[PDB]
Amino acid sequence: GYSDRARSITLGNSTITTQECANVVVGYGVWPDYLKDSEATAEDQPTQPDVATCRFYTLDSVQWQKTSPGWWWKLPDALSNLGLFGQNMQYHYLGRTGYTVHVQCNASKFHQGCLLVVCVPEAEMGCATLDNTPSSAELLGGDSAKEFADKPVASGSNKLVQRVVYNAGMGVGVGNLTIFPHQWINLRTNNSATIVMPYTNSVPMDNMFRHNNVTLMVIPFVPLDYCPGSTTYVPITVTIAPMCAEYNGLRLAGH
Amino acid sequence: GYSDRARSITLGNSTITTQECANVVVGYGVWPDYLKDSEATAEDQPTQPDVATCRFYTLDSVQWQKTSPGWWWKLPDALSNLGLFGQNMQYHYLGRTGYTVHVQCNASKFHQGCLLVVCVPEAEMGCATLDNTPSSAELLGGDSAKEFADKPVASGSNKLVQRVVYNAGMGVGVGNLTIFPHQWINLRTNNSATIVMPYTNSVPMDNMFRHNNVTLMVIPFVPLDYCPGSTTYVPITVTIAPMCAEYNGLRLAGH
Amino acid sequence: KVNSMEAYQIPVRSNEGSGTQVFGFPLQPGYSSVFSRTLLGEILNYYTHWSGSIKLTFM
Amino acid sequence: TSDEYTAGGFITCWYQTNIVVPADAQSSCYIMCFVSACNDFSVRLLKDTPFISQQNFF
Amino acid sequence: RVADTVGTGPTNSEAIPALTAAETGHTSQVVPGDTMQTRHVKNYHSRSESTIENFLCRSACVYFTEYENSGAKRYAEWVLTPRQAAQLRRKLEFFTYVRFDLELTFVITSTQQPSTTQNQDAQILTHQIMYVPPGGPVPDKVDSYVWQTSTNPSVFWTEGNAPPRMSIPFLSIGNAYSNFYDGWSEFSRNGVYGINTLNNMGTLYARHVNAGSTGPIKSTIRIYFKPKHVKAWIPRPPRLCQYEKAKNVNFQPSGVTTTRQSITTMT
Amino acid sequence: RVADTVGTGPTNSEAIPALTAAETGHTSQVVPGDTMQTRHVKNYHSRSESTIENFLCRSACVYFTEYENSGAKRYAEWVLTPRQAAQLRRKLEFFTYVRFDLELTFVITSTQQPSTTQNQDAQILTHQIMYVPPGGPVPDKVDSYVWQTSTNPSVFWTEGNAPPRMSIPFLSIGNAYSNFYDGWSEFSRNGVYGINTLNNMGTLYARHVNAGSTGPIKSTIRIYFKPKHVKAWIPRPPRLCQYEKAKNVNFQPSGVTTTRQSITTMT
Amino acid sequence: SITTPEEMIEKAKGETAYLPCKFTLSPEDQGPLDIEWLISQVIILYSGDKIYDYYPDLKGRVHFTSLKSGDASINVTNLQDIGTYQCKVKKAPGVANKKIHLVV
Amino acid sequence: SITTPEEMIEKAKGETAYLPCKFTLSPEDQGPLDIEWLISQVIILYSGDKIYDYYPDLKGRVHFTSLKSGDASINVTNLQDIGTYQCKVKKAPGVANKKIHLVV
Amino acid sequence: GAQVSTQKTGAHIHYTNINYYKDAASNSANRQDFTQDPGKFTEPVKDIMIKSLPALN
Amino acid sequence: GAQVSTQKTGAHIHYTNINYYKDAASNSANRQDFTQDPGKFTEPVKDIMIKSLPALN
Ligand SMILES: CCCCCCCCCCCCCCCC(=O)O
Ligand SMILES: CCCCCCCCCCCCCCCC(=O)O
Repeated sequence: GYSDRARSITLGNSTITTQECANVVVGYGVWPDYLKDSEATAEDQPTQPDVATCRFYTLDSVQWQKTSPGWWWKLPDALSNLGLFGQNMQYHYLGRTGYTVHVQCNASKFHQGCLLVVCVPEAEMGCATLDNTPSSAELLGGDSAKEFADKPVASGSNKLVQRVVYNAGMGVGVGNLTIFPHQWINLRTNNSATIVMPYTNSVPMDNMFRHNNVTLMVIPFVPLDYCPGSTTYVPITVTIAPMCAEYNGLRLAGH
Repeated sequence: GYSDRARSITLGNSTITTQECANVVVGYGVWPDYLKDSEATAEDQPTQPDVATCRFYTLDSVQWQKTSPGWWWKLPDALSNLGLFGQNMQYHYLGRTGYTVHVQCNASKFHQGCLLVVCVPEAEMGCATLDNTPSSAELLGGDSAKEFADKPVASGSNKLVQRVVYNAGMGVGVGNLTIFPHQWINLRTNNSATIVMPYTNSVPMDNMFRHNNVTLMVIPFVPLDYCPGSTTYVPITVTIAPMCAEYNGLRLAGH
Repeated sequence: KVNSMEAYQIPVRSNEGSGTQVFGFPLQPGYSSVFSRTLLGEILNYYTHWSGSIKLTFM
Repeated sequence: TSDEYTAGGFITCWYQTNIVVPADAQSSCYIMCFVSACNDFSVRLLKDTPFISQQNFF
Repeated sequence: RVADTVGTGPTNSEAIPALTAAETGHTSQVVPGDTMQTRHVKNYHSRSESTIENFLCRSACVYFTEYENSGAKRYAEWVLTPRQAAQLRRKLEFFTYVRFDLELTFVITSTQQPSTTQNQDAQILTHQIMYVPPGGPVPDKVDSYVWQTSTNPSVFWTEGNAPPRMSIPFLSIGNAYSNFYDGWSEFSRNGVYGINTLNNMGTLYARHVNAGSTGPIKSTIRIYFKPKHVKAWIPRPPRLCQYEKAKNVNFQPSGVTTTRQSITTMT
Repeated sequence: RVADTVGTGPTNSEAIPALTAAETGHTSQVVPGDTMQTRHVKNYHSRSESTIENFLCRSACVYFTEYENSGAKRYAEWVLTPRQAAQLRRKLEFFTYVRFDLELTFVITSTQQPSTTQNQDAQILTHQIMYVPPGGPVPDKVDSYVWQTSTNPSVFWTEGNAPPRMSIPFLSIGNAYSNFYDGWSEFSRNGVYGINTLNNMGTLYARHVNAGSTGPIKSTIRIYFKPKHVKAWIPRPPRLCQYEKAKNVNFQPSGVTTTRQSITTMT
Repeated sequence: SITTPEEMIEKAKGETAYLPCKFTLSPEDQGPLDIEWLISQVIILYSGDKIYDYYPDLKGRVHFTSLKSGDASINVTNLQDIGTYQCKVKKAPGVANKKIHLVV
Repeated sequence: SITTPEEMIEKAKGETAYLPCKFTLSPEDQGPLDIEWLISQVIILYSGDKIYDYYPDLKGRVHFTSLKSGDASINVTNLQDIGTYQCKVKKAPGVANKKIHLVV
Repeated sequence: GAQVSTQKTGAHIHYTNINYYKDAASNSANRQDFTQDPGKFTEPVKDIMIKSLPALN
Repeated sequence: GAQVSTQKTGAHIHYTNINYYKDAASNSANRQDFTQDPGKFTEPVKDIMIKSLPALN
C-alpha cells in the first residue's frame, strides 16, 4: 500500500524522486524506441552509447518573480554543450532521439502560483520586423533561460524575435497551447511535472545542429504571490534525459 | 484500511494511543519472556504478580529548551519508589524483568527539533576526577531528570560525574550510540518513540538495588527552534512498563 | 565544532541564488577525518584492504 | 590508508532548487548524515589501529 | 561468501526504495541496483577474516615485570587482568559480554647487571611460575613453603628452550565475562563502583629456582594472552578518549574527530 | 618428456620444410630429419627441471641489516622489497606479471664488539621480529608500546635453535604482482614514474628483547625469500645493463655482447 | 580498594580533624595486613596486629577510630597541622593508598 | 619519494631563488614528519610541526613556500649564496632527499 | 580417529587433524565458522518494512 | 586422509604426504607439474602454416 503521489525515475547513473507529483504524460501514447529496419534509409551502421547519453542533464535554474512572462528552451540546442550527448552529435551527421522533461518548482502552503509546461514540435517563431526573419543567437540560447515579454517588441530594421507571451512568438492563442502534451504545476498541489516525448519528424533522422525537433515552454498563467515574511526567491529547475538515442554519418568534428 | 502511523499498547489496567509514530523497535529481535527451567539456578519458587507490576508508570516531565544537552535515567533505579513494582523489589533479593520506553514529545508544524532515544546496557559512567569513582546520588536520580552538560566538568577532589554530552559520560562517540536499539523523534514527522527491551545480563537473576541493567538516554542532536509567538514551553514525558517480571528470595524489607 | 554537538549538523538555509554547494568530502572511509571515527570507519582501522559499496542516508 | 594509486572519488551536495519557507517559520534548517555498508562489503589484512596509545601499564 | 551484484535497467514506476524514514532504526536494505543501472558481477570475495574468532585470537602482551637473583626484589607477582595494556583491552571492549578459553604464553629473559665482582662463570638459570587461586596462600618470601605447589598449578622452565605454553578453561562463576559493569559490590551503594567489583582472577608468581652465579642478574617476564573458542554478545562503540586507569573507565573529554579547514575542503 | 627422433631416408620432392619466411613470426617447426637422414632414437630426457616452479622456488637472500643492544641504533627496519638484491630480481624480471605465495626465513647472528668493560658474562639473547602492514603504527624507540603486537604478526626467537620460518599468502589488491609498470600514480602525470607507484608491502622491524650483558653486542639479520605456488605471464628479455637503483630501471648503456678478433675467428 | 583516593578535607582549628580511610579487601588478596599513615614522616603505624604511636608534634594526638573489619581511619586533634596525609594499606597480593589534603 | 632528486637551478642575482622539494608519502610510511634543508650547515628546520629560522648570512632570507599537504619548498632572496642545498624529508618507515645546485 | 576437513583456498585441498588431549579446552581455535545474521542490529523493527513500499503511509 | 604419489626416478616408487595446516598456503611447492604449450610464443599466426608447403605463395 503506497501513494500514487510518489514516483522514481532511473536512467543511466542518475535518479530523480518526487514526494508530490501529478502523473506522467507519455506524449502521443508512444513510448520512445529505436529505428526499425523497415523504416530506416541510411545504410551504414548506427552507434548507440545507451548509457553515456541517456541520463539526466540539469540545466541552469531561473527565478520566478511576481512579474515573469515565461521561458522557452530548444531541447536539441540546450544539450549541445552538455556531457557526451553534445560530443556525439558534434562528430556525427545524423542524430535521432527522444526526451523527457522533469520541471521542479517547490513552494510552501502559503505561496500560490500556476505554471504551464508544454512541448511544441516545429515551434517556428516570428521576428519583430514583418520583412526579415529571427536571427540565431537571438531565438536560441545555450543552457540559457530565453524569457518572453508582456507587450509587443518594437518594429525596426533588427532581426529581434517577437516575444509576446499572449501570442507566444508563434501567432497562436497562449490558452490553446494545450493541444500538445502539457502538464500543470499548481503550487497548492503539484510540485513537479514529468513529460515523455517520442521522436517526432517527417524524416527518419535529421541534422541536430541545423534543426530543432521540440521547444519546451514554461508559462505562468497565474502569478506568484505571498505575504511579507515568506521566501521571495523561488526558482524553477529543468532536467532533460535523451531516450533511445542513435547516431549515423561519423565525420570530422564541427558544425 | 487503516494507517500504520496509529498504534495502541495495552498493559495491565493502562493503555497508550499514538496518532503519529514511526514504528516499534523490539530490542535484539527478542520479545521478553519468563525464565525457563533449564536456565534457572535458584531453587525456591518465584512470585509473578503479572498485572500489578507490568503496567505503565509515568515519570516526571522535563522541559526541552533551546540549550538543553540531554537527559539520562536508570530504569531499575527510576521505578524503585513507584507503585507495587518498588515494593516487590524491596522485600525480594533477586529480580528479573524486561521493559519498554514510550517517550512522548509533541510540537506544531512550525517547531523544528531532533531527539535521539537509545537504551544502553551496562552504561558504566566515568568521574570528573581520574583517581576516584562517581558517587551514588550523583550518577543516580529518583524519578529525577539527571541532565548532561556541554563542556568538561572541572577536575578536583570531588566524586562528581563527567557529564560531557559529546562523550556521553562513557568516553565513546555520541554519534556511534546507534549500535544499541535506538529510535529518532523528528518534530516534523515522528511525535513519540517506542522501544521494547528483553532482559539482558551475564547471569539469570540480579539484585535490582545494587545493579542497573539499562540506562535510557534522550539527546537532542538538533536544537529546538521556533519564531516569536509560538509556544516556548515544550516538555518531554517518559513512561516505562516492566514486562514478564519475576522475583525470588523473599526476606525482610530494606536495602 | 568537534568539541560540540554542532559537528554532526549540516546547516542549510534560504538564499537569493541556486546551485550553491552545501557540503563535500572525499571517499576515504578509513582515513578521511569525516569517517575515521564512525563505527564502520573504526572497524576499517583494524584492516588494510576494504572492498564494497557504501550507503549514505540523509534526514 | 591514504594512497594515490587507489583513490576514492568525491561526494558533494548542491541545491537542486532553493529552500522554500513560509512566514512565521524558521528559514535556517539542518540535515543529518548516516553512513553504513552494503551487503557486499569485505575487509582483509588484520593490523593495529593507529588511534590508541599507552604511555605505561595502567 | 559475499552477495553478487545483479543487473537492472531503466525504470519509471511508483516504487521508492531510496525514500525512507531514519526515525525508525530500520537501516535501509537498498543495493546499488535500485538507484542506477548495474551489470551482473559475480562476487567471490568471502567474509572470512572478519569473524570474531579471527579478530580476537592472536597473542598480545598484557604485562611484563622484573625480578632479581639477589637483594630485596627476589620474586614477582601480578593479579591476572587484561586491562593493564591498551591494544588488547580496546579490542575486547567492542562487546559487553565475552566467553572464551585462554591460551597463556610466557617469554623470560635475563640480563647481567653492572657490578664489581670478579670471576663470574654463571650456570643455566631455571625459573618457576606459580598461580594462586582467589583464596590460596601467597609466598611471603622467595624461600617460603608455598612453592611446594602441592595443588596450585605451576611450571618450571630451563633457559634456552621453546617458551612455556598452557591452556586455561573458561574460569567464571557467571555465564560470560563482563567487560562493563554498572553497579556496586555493596547493597548500601557506597564503595567500589565498576567492573573491579566483578573481577576475581587470582595472582601469578615468578622467580629464580637457583642463583646461578656470584654476580647480579635481572630477569624479566612477559605474559601473552590468546583468546580461543570465542563467543561475544551485545556490541558497543570503540573507545575515543585515551585510557587513564586499569580499574575504571575514567577519561578526559576529547574532540569527536580531527578538524579540517572548511566544510567543502577535500583534505 | 622430450620428443624422440624418428628415421628418414633419401628424398627428392617438391616439399620445402627448410625454405620459409622469417618476416612472419612463425618460428620454423623443422626437425633434423627434414634436412638429412636420421636414425630412430628414443629420447628418455624429461623437461622437468626447467619448469617455472623449479626455477624460482629456492631461497635467496634479499637484505641483511644490523642492530645493537646499547647506544643509538637499537632496532632495525626494512620496507619489504625484492629489488634490494640482483640475483633474485633478475630471475623475477623474466616475466611481466607473477603470482606466488612466499616462504620467509631469517638468520640472526650476534658478535661481541670491542670495548673495555670487565667481567662480561653474557646470557642467551632473545630477538623479536615484528611486521607492520601499510598503515600500522611504527615503533619510535626500542621500548615503545608498539611491540605489544596485539594484531600485528610477530615472532620471538631464542639464540641457538633452528631458524624461524613462516609462510605468507599472496598479498595484493591486484590479480598478479607487477615487475614492470609503465605509468604514474598521479593523473596529472607529474610525480613518481615506475613500479615504485604500485609497491605497498609494509615494513619489518627486528630487535633485542633483552640486553644479556654489560658489554656491547651487535646482531645481524639476513632475510630469505622463497616463492611457492608460482604463476607467471608474458615473458620478457633478461637484463643486460647492471642495476643502479632499487626504485627504477635506470641503467648505463653497454655493449650488446663481448668482442672477438675477426668474423671468422673461432675464439 | 580504598574509596575516594583523591580527597580534600577542610576542618576549622580547635576542632578534631577526622580522616577516613575505608577499604575493601580483594578475594585475590590473602596476606598479612599493614596500615601506614604518612604526613607530607609517619604519624602512626599498624603492623602484625600491633599499633605504634613517630611524629613529635602529633604525638599523643593521632589515634585510630576503629582495622581487621576494614576501617583504618584516624582522628587527629589540637590542629594548628596543614599538610597531605597518605593512608597506605598493604595486603600481600595487592596494595592501595588514599591521599587527603587538610587546610588549617 | 621526492621527484627530480638530482636537479640544477640557474638564477640571476637580485632575483629571489625558488627551490622546490615536492614529495609523495608512501602508504607504508606512517611516522612523525621532519623536513630539513642543508646548505653545502642548516638554513631552516621543520620538526614536530614547528618551523625554526641557523645560517647567519641567510637569516631573515629563507622561508617555506607552503608541508603537511606534501610540499616542502623554500624561497631564498638577496642572492650574492652559490652552493648545494640538500632537502631531506624524514618519515619513520622511509626517508628521501633531493640536492639542488644553485649558480650565482 | 582422525578428522579430515577442507583447507582455505582461493576461488576462480583437505587436511587431517587429531585431538591429543582429553580436555576440550586444549584444541586449536575454530577459524572456519562462517555464519552471519545481521537481522538483529539492522532492521530491528516489529512490523516488517518492505523496501519498495513507503516507510510511513 | 593421506595422499600417495610417485617419486621422481630415472628411466631405462611411491611416497606419502599429509597436510598439517588449514591454510593452503602452508603446503609444500608443486614440483611435479609437467605441462607445456609453446604454440603461443612460437607459431603465433592467424592462418596455419604447414611445414612442407611454401610460406608465401
Ligand atoms: C602456572 C599456571 C598459570 C595459570 C594462570 C591462569 C590465569 C587465568 C586468568 C584468566 C583471566 C581472564 C580475564 C578475562 C576478563 C574479561 O574478559 O573481561
Ligand atoms: C613476523 C612476520 C613477518 C611477515 C612479513 C610479511 C611480508 C610479506 C612481503 C611480501 C613481498 C612480496 C613482493 C613481491 C613483488 C613482486 O613480485 O614484484
